[PDB]
Amino acid sequence: DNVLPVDSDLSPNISTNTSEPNQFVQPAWQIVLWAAAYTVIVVTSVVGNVVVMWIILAHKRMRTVTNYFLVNLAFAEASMAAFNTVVNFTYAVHNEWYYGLFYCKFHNFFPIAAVFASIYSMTAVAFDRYMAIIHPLQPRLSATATKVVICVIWVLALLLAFPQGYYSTTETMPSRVVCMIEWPEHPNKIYEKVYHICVTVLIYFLPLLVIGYAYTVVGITLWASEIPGDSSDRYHEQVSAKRKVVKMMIVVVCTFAICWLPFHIFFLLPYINPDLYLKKFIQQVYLAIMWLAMSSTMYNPIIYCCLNDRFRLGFKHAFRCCPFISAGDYEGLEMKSTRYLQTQGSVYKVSRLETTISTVVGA
Amino acid sequence: RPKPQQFFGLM
Repeated sequence: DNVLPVDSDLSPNISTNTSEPNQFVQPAWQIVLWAAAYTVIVVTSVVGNVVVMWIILAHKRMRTVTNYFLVNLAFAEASMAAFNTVVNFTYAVHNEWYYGLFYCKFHNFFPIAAVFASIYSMTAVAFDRYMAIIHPLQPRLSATATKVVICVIWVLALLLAFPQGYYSTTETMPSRVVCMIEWPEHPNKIYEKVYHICVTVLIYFLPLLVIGYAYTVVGITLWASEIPGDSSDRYHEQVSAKRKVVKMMIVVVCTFAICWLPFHIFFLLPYINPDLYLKKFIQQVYLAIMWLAMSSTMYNPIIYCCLNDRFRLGFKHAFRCCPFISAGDYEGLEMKSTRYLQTQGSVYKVSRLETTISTVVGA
Repeated sequence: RPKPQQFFGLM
């Protein structure tokens, strides 16, 4: 059933993804279809993620530790839109890996790093949520640490992403020109088999479990129920506000799992039964999921807008060059003081709370 | 029993 590519070479038709078009694998139009999907994605992913990164940096008020983690996520998405999607697009219209083996490596490595980093960052977010809920004590926490933490996630991400570059597994996806870890063969010199189990479980699965677990602990504490006003089942507006953040974080995770999980499952199943067909082992299946994972890059900016008024209002401030932020503003801390932005609403040295300075702000 | 990758086969 299999050749180096997913299709059988009953005919001599099969040709290397590096050398020629893969038109035999799927209809040519399907190639343009995937190319089309990528092109549109590039626009959305770039604009949305840039907006997120831009807005939080631009608006002084949105400086939360969580915001730091989100920039990290946004950054990971940006790399996808700039780095990975572009190559994936070129290939698609070419119908194969014009770039050749070196590039397959470059292209797989960066995209792999992006996926690993995302799930790992989501875990940090989960843990931080747990910490915020149980121990509101603000001082046990530092912005500086967050940067350190973010860097750490990247380091671990490299731990999986980089070793394939080290003599380890390698390869292109079903129709593909997307490159990923070598699930198909057990290229012995390469020691593929070991790498495969290790990577999925350690990088994707374990972090998924932790996020799930941390999620459960949060269940006892702040839950979905949150009354819009501070009053009612909320003990302080800040407490009531936080519940909003947690819910978005939950949705962010959910969307993440839905997008990626199918790929990871297919990752493993072919590992167990390579050279065979799953329900059907084909170009189409592997392809659909990996490209689907790419869509994730776009979803987070949408969730933010829908999910939180603060970003929504603050973003709008950014969109219209001037303030022009009608629509009711944040009606809370657009900024703590009032409106928030680089300028405009976010007044220098935003106000402080408590005789002492409760939040590390107004420093 | 997938066929082995051929270096020469690659163009």
